[PDB]
Amino acid sequence: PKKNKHKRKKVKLAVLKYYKVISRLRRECPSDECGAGVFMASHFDRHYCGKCCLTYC
Amino acid sequence: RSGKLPKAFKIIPALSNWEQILYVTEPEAWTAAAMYQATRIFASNLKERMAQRFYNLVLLPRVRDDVAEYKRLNFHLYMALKKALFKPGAWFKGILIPLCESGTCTLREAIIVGSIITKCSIPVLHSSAAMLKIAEMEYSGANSIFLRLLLDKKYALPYRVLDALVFHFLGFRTEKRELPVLWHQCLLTLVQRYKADLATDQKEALLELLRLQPHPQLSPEIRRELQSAVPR
Amino acid sequence: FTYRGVDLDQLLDMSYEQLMQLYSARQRRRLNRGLRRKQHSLLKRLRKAKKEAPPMEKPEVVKTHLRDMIILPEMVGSMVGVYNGKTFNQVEIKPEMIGHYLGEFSITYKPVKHSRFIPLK
Amino acid sequence: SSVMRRNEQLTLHDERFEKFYEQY
Amino acid sequence: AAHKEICAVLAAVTEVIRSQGGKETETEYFAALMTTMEAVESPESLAAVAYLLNLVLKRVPSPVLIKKFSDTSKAFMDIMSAQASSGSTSVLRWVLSCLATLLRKQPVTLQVYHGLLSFTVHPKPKIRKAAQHGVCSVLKGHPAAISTAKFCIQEIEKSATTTLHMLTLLKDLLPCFPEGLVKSCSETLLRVMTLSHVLVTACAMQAFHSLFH
RNA sequence: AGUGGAGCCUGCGGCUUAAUUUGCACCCGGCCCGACACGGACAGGAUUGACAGAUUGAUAGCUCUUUCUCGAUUCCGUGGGUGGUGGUGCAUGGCCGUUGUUGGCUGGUUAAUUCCGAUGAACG
Ligand SMILES: [Zn+2]
Repeated sequence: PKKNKHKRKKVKLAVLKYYKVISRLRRECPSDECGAGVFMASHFDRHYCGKCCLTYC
Repeated sequence: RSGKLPKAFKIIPALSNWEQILYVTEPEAWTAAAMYQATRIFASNLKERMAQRFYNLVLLPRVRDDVAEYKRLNFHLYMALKKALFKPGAWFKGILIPLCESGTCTLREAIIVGSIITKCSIPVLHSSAAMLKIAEMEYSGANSIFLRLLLDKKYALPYRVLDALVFHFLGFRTEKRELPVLWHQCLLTLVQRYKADLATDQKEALLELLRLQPHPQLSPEIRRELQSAVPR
Repeated sequence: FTYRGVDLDQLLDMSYEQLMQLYSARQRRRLNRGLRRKQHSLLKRLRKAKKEAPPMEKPEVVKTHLRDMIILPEMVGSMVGVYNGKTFNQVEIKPEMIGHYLGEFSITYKPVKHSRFIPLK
Repeated sequence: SSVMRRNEQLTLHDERFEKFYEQY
Repeated sequence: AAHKEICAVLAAVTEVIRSQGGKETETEYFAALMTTMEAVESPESLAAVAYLLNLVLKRVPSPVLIKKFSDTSKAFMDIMSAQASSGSTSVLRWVLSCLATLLRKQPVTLQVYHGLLSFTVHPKPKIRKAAQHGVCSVLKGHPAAISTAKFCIQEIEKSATTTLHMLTLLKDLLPCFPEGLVKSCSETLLRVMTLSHVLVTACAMQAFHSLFH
């Protein structure tokens, strides 16, 4: 049980999956501070966003 | 003490009137872990201005209080300052420069902040800005420790910044006060790391300083490093 | 099996407020003083283990540090892994321990297990 | 501001020093 | 920040505001603010105008007070009705203060004094203390001694915490009583000696001390 | 008068166990986090902050799966070579205390000039 340090997974081109060809593959956050570019995390049962917790289930 | 805070505390940067909420939450009565989490959340949500104001109003007075009381920085507060350095603009403009300009900085906080700086990697632009800020203020005893540790961070040094440091050293000819050799150690570090960036008139200025303000032990070493320095 | 002249089937139906007379003094006072929330979460974990287990064998074991929790009459059918200092002793809840605690089934100390000169000259 | 410099052998970055003291 | 100044109500109102229009003192400010007194229950404004009425009226407007004592009497009685129906805090205290100023500077007077004495047994301490100081100033500055003495006798004989307050009233008012009412008050105090409570006994000892001193 | 005889409990020994702390180190678990040089990964992105569900004895991104965000503020290993919120002793500049006389009420609250709440000068 040594103090191992967690390593972040070097995912290959996680950037290049929110756009096609043009539009947004994911939703856009309707928040006031940010939105329309902050991609809306869509997990298999839920959602997860960036800053002010505009979360839908 | 441990676990997680309620998540409503983490939506404070997302609020507009965050100062009233901060005054309601009474930061003077917080614990070290709570302040560490607050600094982590504030540094994880951009907005360098509110982070700088939080460090000016909350973190620095608490650091002053527990250094004056317990004679040592707290463990979780050491982590809080390390997290605050992850946004270096807020940390320099919110903790280091105001405490240097206060004129009452203790040696313990000076050594702690210098060890925190040498623990971390400083950007070259930010390090040069810190050099210029230190070189432009008045002389204090603890400031030489900051300057020496920033100098042995060993970064690239521009023209005007190095010349401002040089004239900060040149501003001591008429001073008849007893001078610490810690200032001479900062000087020796500057010479040892930047002998190739020393021109002529700077070198005879430092030789006439060593003639005017001599030291039995380290001044011969400074004389050796100046006399065996190649330019350009 | 009956407990204080009361069978298990009506014991399950007999409710929380009138548990006082069928118990002893200590757990009566303990229930009168106000039961906490951590053992309620333990009850929730025990029953969550009790739902999705198939009903033709014994369900999955529920483990805890709680040695001082009052055994309810509705505990019949659980498996409790109670801490002792080093390990988890996991025990079957028979109907006969309604008035007992969890501390007496988790012993914290091992039993103790403890030639003459003859002169020749 | 000073009077002398490193004179020759080029420059790399002029450094932006007015983004720190100008905030307050 | 705005109360410690020289121009504030601490010093400027007492000296230069009594001279209404250059002559001290004029009740034209009082005669034009009945709209605040009637059909308006705005908080902290009635209190302010009652404070102004208490502070300005102290500069002895004796013929004016004589000629419009009737108008002030009905005005202050409808004030009593409005404050009894509402139940405020500061307005009643300074209107009892200005009632005290009116009665000290001056049948209708008897009933005004009776109302002022009846609003002394109020459970609120500020109203009761203001009425206490007002009755003390009015009697010591008397034909109304018999009325207040028999009111005190009837208030004891009708009855427990207000007895201490009106015993403080008796302590401050025994010397300014007629001899028969002094005898009646002494008999009433001797009757309430029989109770084993020590606080009323101490209040009666202090009343006897103030009477004999 | 007793103890040493018997029983009860208490201290040293001894014996047991994870410890039977001591003349709370630790038992059993779960947490959290130094530069120098060299060789690697490092914007292809190094790294920071997490919705949820649970592992756990319980929760907690400090954990076990799912990708959302901050982006140089970098993170992996090796040396008997320095070493650092290091610990400790000596000299050291300021600073507290240590070695006579005379004056001078916006607020709520209680029996009560009641409670709390804002609020100065000379002589020897
Ligand atoms: Zn979005």
